[PDB]
Amino acid sequence: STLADQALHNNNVGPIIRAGDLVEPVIETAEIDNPGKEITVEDRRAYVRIAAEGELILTRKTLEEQLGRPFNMQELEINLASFAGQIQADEDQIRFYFDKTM
Amino acid sequence: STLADQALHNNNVGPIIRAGDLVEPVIETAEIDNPGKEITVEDRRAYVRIAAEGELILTRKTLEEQLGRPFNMQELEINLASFAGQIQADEDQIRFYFDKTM
Amino acid sequence: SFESKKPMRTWSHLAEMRKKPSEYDIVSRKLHYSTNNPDSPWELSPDSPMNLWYKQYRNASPLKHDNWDAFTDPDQLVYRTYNLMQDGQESYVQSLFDQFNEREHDQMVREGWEHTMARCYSPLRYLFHCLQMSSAYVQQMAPASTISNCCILQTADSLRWLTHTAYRTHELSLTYPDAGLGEHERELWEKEPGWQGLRELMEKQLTAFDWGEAFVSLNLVVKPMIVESIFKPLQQQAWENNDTLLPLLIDSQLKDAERHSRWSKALVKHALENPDNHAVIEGWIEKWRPLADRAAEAYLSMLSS
Amino acid sequence: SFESKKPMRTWSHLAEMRKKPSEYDIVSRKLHYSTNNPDSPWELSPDSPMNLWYKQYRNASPLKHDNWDAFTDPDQLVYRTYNLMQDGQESYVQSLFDQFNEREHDQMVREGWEHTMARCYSPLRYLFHCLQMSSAYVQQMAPASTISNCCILQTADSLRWLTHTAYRTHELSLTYPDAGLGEHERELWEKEPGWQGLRELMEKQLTAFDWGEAFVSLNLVVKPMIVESIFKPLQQQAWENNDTLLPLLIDSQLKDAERHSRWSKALVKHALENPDNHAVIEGWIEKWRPLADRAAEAYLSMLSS
Amino acid sequence: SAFPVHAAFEKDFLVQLVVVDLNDSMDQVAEKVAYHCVNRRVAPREGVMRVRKHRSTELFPRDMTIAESGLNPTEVIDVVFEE
Amino acid sequence: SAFPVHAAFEKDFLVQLVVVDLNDSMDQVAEKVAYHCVNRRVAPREGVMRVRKHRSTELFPRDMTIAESGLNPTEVIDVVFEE
Amino acid sequence: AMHPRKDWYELTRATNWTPSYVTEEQLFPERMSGHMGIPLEKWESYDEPYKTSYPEYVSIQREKDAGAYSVKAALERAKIYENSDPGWISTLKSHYGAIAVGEYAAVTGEGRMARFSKAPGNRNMATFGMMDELRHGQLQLFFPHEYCKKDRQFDWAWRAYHSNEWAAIAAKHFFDDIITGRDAISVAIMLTFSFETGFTNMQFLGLAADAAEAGDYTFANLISSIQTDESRHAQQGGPALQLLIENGKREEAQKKVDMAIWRAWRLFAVLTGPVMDYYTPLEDRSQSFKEFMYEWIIGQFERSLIDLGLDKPWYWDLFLKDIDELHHSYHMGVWYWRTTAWWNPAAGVTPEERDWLEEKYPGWNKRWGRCWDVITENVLNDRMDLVSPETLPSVCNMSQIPLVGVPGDDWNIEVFSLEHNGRLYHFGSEVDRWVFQQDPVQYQNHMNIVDRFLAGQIQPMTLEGALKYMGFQSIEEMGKDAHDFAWADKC
Amino acid sequence: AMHPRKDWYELTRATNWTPSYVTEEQLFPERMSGHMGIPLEKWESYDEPYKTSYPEYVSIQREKDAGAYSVKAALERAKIYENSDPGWISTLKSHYGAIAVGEYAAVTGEGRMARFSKAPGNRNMATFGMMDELRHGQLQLFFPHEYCKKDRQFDWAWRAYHSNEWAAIAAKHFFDDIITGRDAISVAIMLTFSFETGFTNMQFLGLAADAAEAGDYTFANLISSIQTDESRHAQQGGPALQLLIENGKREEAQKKVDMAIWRAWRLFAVLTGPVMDYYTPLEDRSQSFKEFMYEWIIGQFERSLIDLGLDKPWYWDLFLKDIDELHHSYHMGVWYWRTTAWWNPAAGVTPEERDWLEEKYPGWNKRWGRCWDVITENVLNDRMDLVSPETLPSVCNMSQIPLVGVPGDDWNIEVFSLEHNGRLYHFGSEVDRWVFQQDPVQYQNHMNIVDRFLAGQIQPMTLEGALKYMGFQSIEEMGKDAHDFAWADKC
Ligand SMILES: O=[N+]([O-])c1ccc(O)cc1
Ligand SMILES: O=[N+]([O-])c1ccc(O)cc1
Ligand SMILES: O=[N+]([O-])c1ccc(O)cc1
Ligand SMILES: O=[N+]([O-])c1ccc(O)cc1
Ligand SMILES: O=[N+]([O-])c1ccc(O)cc1
Ligand SMILES: O=[N+]([O-])c1ccc(O)cc1
Ligand SMILES: [Fe+3]
Ligand SMILES: [Fe+3]
Ligand SMILES: [Fe+3]
Ligand SMILES: [Fe+3]
Repeated sequence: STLADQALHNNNVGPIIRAGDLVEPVIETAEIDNPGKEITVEDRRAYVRIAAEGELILTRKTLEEQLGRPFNMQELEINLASFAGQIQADEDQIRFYFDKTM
Repeated sequence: STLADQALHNNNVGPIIRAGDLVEPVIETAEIDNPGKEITVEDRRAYVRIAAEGELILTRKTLEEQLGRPFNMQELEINLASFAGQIQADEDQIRFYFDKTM
Repeated sequence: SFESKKPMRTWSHLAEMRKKPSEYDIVSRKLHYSTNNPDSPWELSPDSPMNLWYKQYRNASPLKHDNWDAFTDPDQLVYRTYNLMQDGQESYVQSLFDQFNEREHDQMVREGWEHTMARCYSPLRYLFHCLQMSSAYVQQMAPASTISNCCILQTADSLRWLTHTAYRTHELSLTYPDAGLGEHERELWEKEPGWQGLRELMEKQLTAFDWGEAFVSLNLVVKPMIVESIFKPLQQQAWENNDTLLPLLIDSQLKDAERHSRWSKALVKHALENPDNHAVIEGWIEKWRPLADRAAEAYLSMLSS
Repeated sequence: SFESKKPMRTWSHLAEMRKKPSEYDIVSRKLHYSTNNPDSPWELSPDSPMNLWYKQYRNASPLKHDNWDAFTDPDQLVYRTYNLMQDGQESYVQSLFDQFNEREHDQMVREGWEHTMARCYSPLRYLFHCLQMSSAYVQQMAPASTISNCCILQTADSLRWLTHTAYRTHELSLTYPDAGLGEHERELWEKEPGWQGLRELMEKQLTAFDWGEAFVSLNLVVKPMIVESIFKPLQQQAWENNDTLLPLLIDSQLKDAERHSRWSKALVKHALENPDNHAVIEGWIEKWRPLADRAAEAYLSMLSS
Repeated sequence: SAFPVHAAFEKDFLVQLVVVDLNDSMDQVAEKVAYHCVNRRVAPREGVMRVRKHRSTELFPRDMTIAESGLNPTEVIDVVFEE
Repeated sequence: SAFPVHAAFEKDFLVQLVVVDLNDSMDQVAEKVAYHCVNRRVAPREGVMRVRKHRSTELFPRDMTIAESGLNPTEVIDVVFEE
Repeated sequence: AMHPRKDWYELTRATNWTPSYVTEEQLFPERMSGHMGIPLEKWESYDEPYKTSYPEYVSIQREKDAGAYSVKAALERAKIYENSDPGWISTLKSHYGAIAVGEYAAVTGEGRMARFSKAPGNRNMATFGMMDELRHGQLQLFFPHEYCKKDRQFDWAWRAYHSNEWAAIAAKHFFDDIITGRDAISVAIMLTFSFETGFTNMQFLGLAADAAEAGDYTFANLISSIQTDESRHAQQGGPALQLLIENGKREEAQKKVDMAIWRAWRLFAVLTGPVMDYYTPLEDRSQSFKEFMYEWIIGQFERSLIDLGLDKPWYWDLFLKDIDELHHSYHMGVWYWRTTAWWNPAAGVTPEERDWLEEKYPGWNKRWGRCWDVITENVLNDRMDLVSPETLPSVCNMSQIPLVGVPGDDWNIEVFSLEHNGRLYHFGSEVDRWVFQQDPVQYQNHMNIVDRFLAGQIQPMTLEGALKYMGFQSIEEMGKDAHDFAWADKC
Repeated sequence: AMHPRKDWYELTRATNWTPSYVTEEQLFPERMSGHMGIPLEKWESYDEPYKTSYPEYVSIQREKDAGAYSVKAALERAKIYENSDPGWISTLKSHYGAIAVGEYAAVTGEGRMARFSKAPGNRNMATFGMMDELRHGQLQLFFPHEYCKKDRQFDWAWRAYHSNEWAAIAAKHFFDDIITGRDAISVAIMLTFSFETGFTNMQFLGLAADAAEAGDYTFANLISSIQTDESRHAQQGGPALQLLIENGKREEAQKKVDMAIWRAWRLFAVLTGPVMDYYTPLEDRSQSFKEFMYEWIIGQFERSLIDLGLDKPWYWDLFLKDIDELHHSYHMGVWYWRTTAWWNPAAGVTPEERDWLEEKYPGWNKRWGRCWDVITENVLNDRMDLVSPETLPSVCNMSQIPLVGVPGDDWNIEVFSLEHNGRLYHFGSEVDRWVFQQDPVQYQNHMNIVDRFLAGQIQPMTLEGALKYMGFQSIEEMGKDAHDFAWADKC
């Protein structure tokens, strides 16, 4: 359970984006909108797991800039295949976050 | 020019359908809507060349039946990548045809 | 031994069709495996609570047919084509909202119309949610997937209407902030006499648990009443009060309402293949019509005040 | 020798941008290679007929800027997003047509309104086609692809308006078959005094071959006149005659018209970076305004009759 | 008389249904189980096959019959080798 | 003095630009053309390389210079082998 | 202008009222609602974290489908069926069969909430949930349908839930327990939280990674799009759980989570486990089954469960041991009894594969490898009768899956039995027995396939009789080794 | 209710009127309109056979793009770039470079008709035509754009038409002649009829077949969707031709067709020919270049031309001989001078390939095979200096492509020259010279790349000077053998 305990005791939050046109823009957005957070990316080809410690924000304005075309926040659902963290979403941004620190 | 003359002297008319969901339904439609015409099909993977001698009709009603979902004749343009023959199109059918016999 | 067989062009259950199976046939037909075993609808203890529920409220319904699965949505709607159609209608309605708001439509309604809307329109969100809940119940209890599918789409349409009402209640409140718009609807639903017939009707309808009775009461009695006694009179009142948006909105909602009636009538026709069912359906209609009539009378009296 | 270089994240011409290039930047910018060689726009004999045409009507325009390519459509529309937007607006308009026809809107217009439409509305198809032709000319002559793209979409919008007019002319004729609807429009365009100012304006405008003058006359003079002197008065008249469809239709067309004005004004702002251009633009405006004013006066006199 | 049991054979991966006879000796039951295990998923080996109630510490006598054992139908047994 | 011609070499696939000298003999011109052809796209062979105006029937004398030939700049020539 | 959703959203879920013409309990019966006595007023604090509204839903969902169908259309000629490793084709067959009609059953779980939940936001999100599962069922019938003409096993995309085939019974026993067989709050907790935030990611995204490696983009694109809906409607569970805890029902909530997660685990161990570690070609295994479990269940789901204020399940350590062990045996069982499956299991034990297994599961070769050694030897000596069963496996009275353990050098196997109401039941784990004991009325008179065989319900009592009972309609539909034993050519 | 298009369509094209404030000739100048003196009234009988209307257009075109982009998105990770044969990647590079900005130029040809054609139906169909070509230019910039970050040669999708690279000049000389450089009626005949019903099918559908065999569905799906637009707007030409013939302009119409078809042929012989018979991997050659020509140009296009009442071109027999011969030499030229291309040509002469070529073109090995024999020998003996040029090829004053013939055993090569206005021009065929003579003012002062080199416009006068002149900005952008000569390992 050493391996298991260590897997459980993480504070990684953030989107899992399915393969498509949102992968690179979401990665770039995570980096830009969370300065002073390290962004981790695990590439599984069909999807990419993107994470930061404790909290990761994606703003509509930044995502639109990185994607390069008009974008409404609700459209992210087309490519948001899963996520780590609790979610708080509105017209301006999505926030992935934890209440506890493990 | 034997080979060339023989290639030129054909009366083949009909649609070239690009790879997708219209290929099989158009083939079936050509067979059904032109009884007593032999329908030829050449499969080039990216497209299929479907032909009859002199005239080949595709009706909206039959195409809709073979495709299995509501269908307007104008939608065929989504998958009609080329055609042999002159074309006469309306809301009810498309007709591919020649004026001359070679 | 077994026989050796070749591939079939479609599902084994459709393979005997004359016609080439449609998208609708392929994805809609004969999906309730819960009707296969009369003693045990669900793969559990035969007397588990939900198995007992289904044996009583579905299997034992006096509304009987040997092949409910053969029912066909006359519109043959599937999820994909429903969304195409409703994105069309809903885009259109949202475009109306945008354009009428740009033209400041609400400011030009007849004196006092905001109060009529607050009392007679905004609390519709309760009525429409009841239709939503009730539609979902017919969905989960109906004995064929083709029937349930019509109910799923109808549940969604009910939420569409609720949402229209919520949006316009809020929007109207922007021009008329002192009419209780978005504030007093629960009180009206609970206490206003004009709403009490409707509320009594729906609370009782939501407790008719037999699938057949649920369907008849909802789709043949309640919903047609709403069309003739709520939707259309509201259109007439709006016309008399220079509200030109409401009639257009309601016309879009009526398109949904006529679709619900179309599939309902098609189910009735299917059911009537069994002559016994005429007395059953007519009995349930006669049972609920008094409640529905009183609901409409009370609502109309309120609307006319 | 050459230098060894690594891959660029975008086109070489965009590589110095601070920002990540957008869809618009990638597919719209610096595509007219015909501006590269001043002596030979096109890859032919330097004095071929079309090379002579472009050297005179584009390159030699008094409207001058050292970097027309830097122009940006403020809406940053591309083919893909134009179709999304216009499918939205057009679906909406077609839905209005369907719904108003269902409600028999045309039968309830004020007595005689069909004759006003026959005379003042249906011949708009000629005016709108002239705008279509003229827009296509600015497209083919403009010295930057970003400018031409705005013109392509505007050419399409002009055909959209023409098509609206054609459809409604025919539809109106179904209720009013004895008003010359769909029969007498060419005669009116050619002979009716109220149309002659407009016709004279457009025939002359279509023969202003300098790209700069074509643009100013079309987009800064003619098109704004149409908005204020044709589109809006028609809305007022329709209101006075219980035509409730026409104002909604025109509002959708006005959305296109305001978009054309937006990009036009943005081009002007870009041009005005060169101070010499103010006198040039103002000169062309002063030149054409008299014609445009007479066109509007004549049309309004006819509309008011 | 037919007598169903569920039997786990030593070194196999599962428990299987094996129908034995009311009058079978443990030696015979052990044989009927082995049939469905040895040379299928379990290597043959030297030694005496023994029967015990599942997870039990006590082995049944080799000559004892299932009747004499007191086992009930559909109860679980292990077949193992003497150590 | 530099003198551009366009030369087709026997058995090659194209015509190429070869700049010769106003005072070159046909033997030398034939050499300058061969340079860009033989051992590149044409197999070397025994025999005397000759020059003729394109598609002409007459061969130029081997000792004749391009000056003496009357050829104009950028005219086309063939380089072929005696038969 | 248009007004932003935040300004009018509350009115869309302002739908609770105080019943007057019937009682609150009549309108929301406990057996269908599961409100645990919590009054209506308390449920109004329910706040769905992943919201949508009707206009956005139809527009967005239209776009999702247009992409799914367009990709399928453009790839029809990619020769996936003809050119894919047969282990991958079998993966498709078992997915569509085990999933498609279950997705449609999930419409009923959502419907149960849309009618019977006391929380207004839950009733609305459940309405979109009904629509989502309708989409999923229709997509996953439509996609495999084109393959009917190639292979009768694809008929099972539709037929499976209509059959008594053993795996279909295992699927139905599970889904009827967590989806269609309980009250609305139980659905919220067991289905939307436990199953839909917890396990489905393994089959719809873990598998999608393998599908992309295998070059099957039609399928990977399909299931990943499906999971975008799951991600939204699954978020109905958390707010229900938080509300139960706030209202003094933590123990009851925890028990339902613990139960649903174990039940889901046993099913995925037999469906997804063999797919990931055996059927999927070695070159296409993005990660091992255990690796994906540690990513999706431990690293993601369990951490989220803790964040919400729940505890690790009591059976945690058993669960971890099981991840190392169970699917290797479930795979062995499915393969040995392959003839009762509607897909063709790949053995997955070429020397190259066994090296990978040993690396991913140290000790594998001295355990399961011992059985595969015997099997392989028989195959190389053409003793094929020894690679087909002549009896039934013993089956769990909860999971409906054979009773297994660890074979080979350190053999260990345990069955957990229970006498109850004059009947003897057998379970494949401590937890499965515990699940039964949590709610005996749900299970006590259910008979598993072996119970039925012994009761005389399967006639004749032979392999053929059983295969017929399970719904097989021809020789071709019954499972065979995926490569027709060509893998022995590598041994 | 809605009224059917047939009931209102005539009003959409009832737009001709009799000018009063300017003259008909002022409004429709011959140099821009090309009406050949035919009065307005005669043009009203123009009847476009492939109609559409604004509402249908935006709706349909929205659907076409959604599929094109969705497929691209779903396949981004299919490793096409990394895993494809480099001959296929070069095929993509030469396509996007030669086509993308030319598509955008075609907007101007359509625009010329939309303003200047006297036929009302032509002006409307040309409006949709402008929109179609805008789509095509934007798609074919957008798609290759993602590859910029991998390979500077992809920059040429945008840069090519901005360069003086020899193939870009050949492309521009052609498109500026048939698309942007002539009157509206000439555009209708040369572009929409000749080029767009005649030749584009080779590059957008013939190539799509090869792309599908190569497993590049993003590209095959893209170009086949593009060609669905072509099929509609190309149908503006036929009704123009029929009208000209009815109005006594058959000879003038025939000459324009004859000219445009030959010009198009020479370009496709250098672009599409090498792609189909050499760059595309042997296993992916659906048919040979000649086979595709016989399907698309002879069997389909030429038969359609006859049906409309036109005659086979005077140069028919020369054309047929050319199909057997020209591209084999154009390929050899592009490859030997590969360093001046923006793509990496594949030699395509492994023994297996040469057997295929011999089968598809009996006698190939005793012709082009003779040159490839010398080249191959040099490569095997590492005499690499002999596989790179030290001079310019002679270039056609019409096509802008090197002057070639048949090499080897039955060597034959012919240049067709012309003195005109004190200048000496050289043409690669009888027809190319004839084209020049049909309209000398169009061409007479044009200078091809070799004319410019000789005139002193290219400095310095060396390979490096020329490469710089052509716009190459780094070593990496210049063409090399596609497999870096790895193909010799098979010889
Ligand atoms: O039954 N099933 O297989 C399901 C049910 C629901 C769901 O979201 C996914 C799969
Ligand atoms: O694997 N199983 O669970 C099975 C296999 C075969 C059988 O007859 C019954 C159940
Ligand atoms: O393997 N099986 O599933 C079996 C084997 C034998 C039998 O009598 C019944 C079922
Ligand atoms: O210039 N081009 O390459 C083109 C132009 C037009 C067209 O339809 C296709 C290709
Ligand atoms: O192939 N060509 O046409 C060329 C090649 C090289 C060159 O410098 C000029 C033209
Ligand atoms: O091969 N080439 O294109 C060349 C070779 C030599 C030279 O001086 C100029 C161009
Ligand atoms: Fe689902
Ligand atoms: Fe789900
Ligand atoms: Fe094009
Ligand atoms: Fe085109």
